[PDB]
Amino acid sequence: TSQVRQNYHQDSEAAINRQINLELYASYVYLSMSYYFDRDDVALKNFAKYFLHQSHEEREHAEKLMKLQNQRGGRIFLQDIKKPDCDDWESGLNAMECALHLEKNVNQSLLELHKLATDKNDPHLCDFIETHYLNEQVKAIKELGDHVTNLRKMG
Amino acid sequence: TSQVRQNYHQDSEAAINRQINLELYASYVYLSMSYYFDRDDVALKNFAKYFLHQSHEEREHAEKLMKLQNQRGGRIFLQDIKKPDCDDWESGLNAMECALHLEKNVNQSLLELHKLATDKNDPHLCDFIETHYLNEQVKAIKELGDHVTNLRKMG
Amino acid sequence: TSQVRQNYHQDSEAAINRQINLELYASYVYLSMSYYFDRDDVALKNFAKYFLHQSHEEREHAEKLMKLQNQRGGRIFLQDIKKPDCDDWESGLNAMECALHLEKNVNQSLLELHKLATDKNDPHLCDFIETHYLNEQVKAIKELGDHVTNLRKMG
Amino acid sequence: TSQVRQNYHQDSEAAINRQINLELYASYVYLSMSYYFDRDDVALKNFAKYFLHQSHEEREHAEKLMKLQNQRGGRIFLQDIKKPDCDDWESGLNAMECALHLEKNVNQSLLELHKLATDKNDPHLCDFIETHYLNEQVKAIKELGDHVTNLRKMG
Amino acid sequence: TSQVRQNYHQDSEAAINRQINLELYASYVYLSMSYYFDRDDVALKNFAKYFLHQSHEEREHAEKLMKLQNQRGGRIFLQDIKKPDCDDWESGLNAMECALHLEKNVNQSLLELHKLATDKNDPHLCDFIETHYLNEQVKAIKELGDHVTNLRKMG
Amino acid sequence: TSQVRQNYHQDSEAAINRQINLELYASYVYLSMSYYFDRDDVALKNFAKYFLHQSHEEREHAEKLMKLQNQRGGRIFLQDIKKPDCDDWESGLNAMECALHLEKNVNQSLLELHKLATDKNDPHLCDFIETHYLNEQVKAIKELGDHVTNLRKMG
Repeated sequence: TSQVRQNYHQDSEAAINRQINLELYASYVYLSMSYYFDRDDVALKNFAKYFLHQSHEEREHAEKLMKLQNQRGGRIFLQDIKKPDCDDWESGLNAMECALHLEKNVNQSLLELHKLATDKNDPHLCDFIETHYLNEQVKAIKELGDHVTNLRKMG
Repeated sequence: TSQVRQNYHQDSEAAINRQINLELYASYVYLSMSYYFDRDDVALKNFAKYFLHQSHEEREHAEKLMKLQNQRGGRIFLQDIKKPDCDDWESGLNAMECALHLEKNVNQSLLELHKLATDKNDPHLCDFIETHYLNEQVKAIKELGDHVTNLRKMG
Repeated sequence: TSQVRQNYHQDSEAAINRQINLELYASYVYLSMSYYFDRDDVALKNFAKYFLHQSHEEREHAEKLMKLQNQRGGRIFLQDIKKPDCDDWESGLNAMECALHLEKNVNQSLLELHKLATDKNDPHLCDFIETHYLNEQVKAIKELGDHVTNLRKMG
Repeated sequence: TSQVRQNYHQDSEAAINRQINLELYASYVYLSMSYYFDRDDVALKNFAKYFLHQSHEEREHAEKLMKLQNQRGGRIFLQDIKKPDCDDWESGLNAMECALHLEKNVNQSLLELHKLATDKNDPHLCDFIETHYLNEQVKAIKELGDHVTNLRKMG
Repeated sequence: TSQVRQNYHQDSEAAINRQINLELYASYVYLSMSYYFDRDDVALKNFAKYFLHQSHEEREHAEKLMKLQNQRGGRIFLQDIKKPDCDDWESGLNAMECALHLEKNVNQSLLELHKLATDKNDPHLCDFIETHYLNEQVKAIKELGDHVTNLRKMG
Repeated sequence: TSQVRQNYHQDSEAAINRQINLELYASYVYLSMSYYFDRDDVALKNFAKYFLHQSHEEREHAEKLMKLQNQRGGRIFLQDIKKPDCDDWESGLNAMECALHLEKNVNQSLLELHKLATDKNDPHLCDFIETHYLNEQVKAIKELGDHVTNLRKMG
């Protein structure tokens, strides 16, 4: 048992490891999109530059959950990172609409992690999710949702 | 159903609309006070300048709840704004003491809105009230409460 | 009777109160439009930013008529502010065309207020409307009228 | 009853006074350590300068709970501050390891105060502990814990 | 016996420890006054800011006697710090008049400590009290004495 | 067939995809080391900061081979990224010595890719490996090799 470990439960530890894998899988899906629009027969460089910055910010989210794991006295266990589902995309609208399906699966998983910390009476872990994760998932879904609107009215 | 709507309940939506009406009613009560002290037979211009800034800050609170309504996928419904209860005030003490009765009705209504979000398991809506609304209602009541003290000493 | 009251008629006083209510109703119609274009399925942020500045300038017009009421020795009487007529708008053209119908009702009401001050021989009240209100209603109608033209060409 | 007192319970008031005494006892334990390493036969001035800054920061924590007591309408009751348990320390490792035992007793007591505010439905008092106290009890224990590691490696 | 200890008597050592306790008791009496005037029904913030700076300067006096104890080869022994005598004060005059009774008990105790060092032929300890302590007790009593005068002529 | 594709062979294409997977596997091994030295019972923060910068530079190597794939008219195919072999490390010497075993497997694989481009007569692909990859693998192995020497002298 670690010397810094206090009010920290084995079930909350295992669920922080599943969230680290899910942020590393999303950083590697935005990387596959950024080099689709970089091709010669696609050639949209405003989308290629947009998803490359989304890939660098999803890695900073994972490193922030790894720093918390050590800071509370837990042990990190890393797993494989699966390849994305889709090799090539139809258009720039089909990519924004699947990037929206992804952010809603990441937000959904942060909500059961908050319901787990509340049931185990872990005040520090609840305030870390609210202060950091939950507020940008609402700003990101709102920003992707109104790109999907503008790209449908251009056909 | 909106494309950005997730973990958002119809009862929490209707209660954000009642709080928007209550912030717009308070911005219009502080406006009626600012032009009472601007009269010729009252002529207190430190109170006229004080309540005019309180009227501009109460609308920024309402516009912040309107931006949240759209950001979570809800629909805003606006109602009438009633006229205040009092046309003219006795003195500068009677105005500070009714401005204190008002801030305690606004704070009371934010507390049942927090108890509603907690019962519906809405982590994002709880942290938005705590981070923004509840801390400024405690600082405002404490500041109005010790003006009422200094104005009683002066008769 | 006030000590500053001179050449000021009871009928001109009551008509300045009806113009204050009509400027506060228009500031709250431009506020309802600004948060229509802020939705997820509308998502036009050049119109959302345009009507939010029109809402802040319509309240400075009302505060300027409240300062005149006190400065001439009259008493302000505030009424209810009714909800707008339309909850949601068809498009960005239908909003510019109703914002034009509104500015022509505000301009029409300033013309009966000028004909009243002229019949009561009130030189100061006539020059206050000409110098402030009437010149900005002609520039605003001319600017809204040629947005309606450009938005019809684009279909 | 105070004029600013709202949604504030007698049991939550008494527990804020016990936390003020516990922060003032810890500021006076770090003061006794800072002048142990300042002796002639000890003479470690990097430890003397380290614990003197920890003593000044523990008093700012107590003054922040005294300002909250007045701001919510409660009354402060001060008690005696006991002398520390240990007059002199064996080495610099024995002092870091007892300073770690202390921070875990301060953190443990903040967790029972959060469970009390949650049972009494006091949203403002919960967010004040999370935003201020709970996050640097975790940063402080993590920083003291890895000094204890480096000082064991050096014998 | 310390290696730096010279011309230093056991009776002069014990009396420097009683003066350290008396400076720490006075720093904690000025802290209780600073949060009396911070209440809602008292609300004098020029007195609250005045006694908070007097509390920070009384601790610097105690840390200066702790540095001297080590520098001459003596050993510090810390005791309990008793709670003040008075929980709440009548007015701002009753607080200035008790703060004057306190400074005259601190000054009286420095005079018996100077008579002890002179009887034991300790030149360094006499010049440390004269250069530091005795001149500031005469300036402080003179400054508190003429606040008590101005607050009586205001009733 | 792409419109930009010239003097580019299907065997050289498949071997650039295997090198992209091998750079992404190495960026994720240096990430697992950086959070080993960040633990509470390890607590070496000069090694934690060293391997975190090695993880960011291995990702820039992979993005540079992805940009070349598109620029020559090839198609990127991404695979899974395996978990590293070792969960925790014995010491700081055992980590430097395995980081050296890794750089020699990356350098070995770049040499078979240069022998393939030379056999297929692809001048552009040979000069891209020499100018970018091969010179940094010799500087990195030389720098890791003389850390392993200094860490053995210290036991």
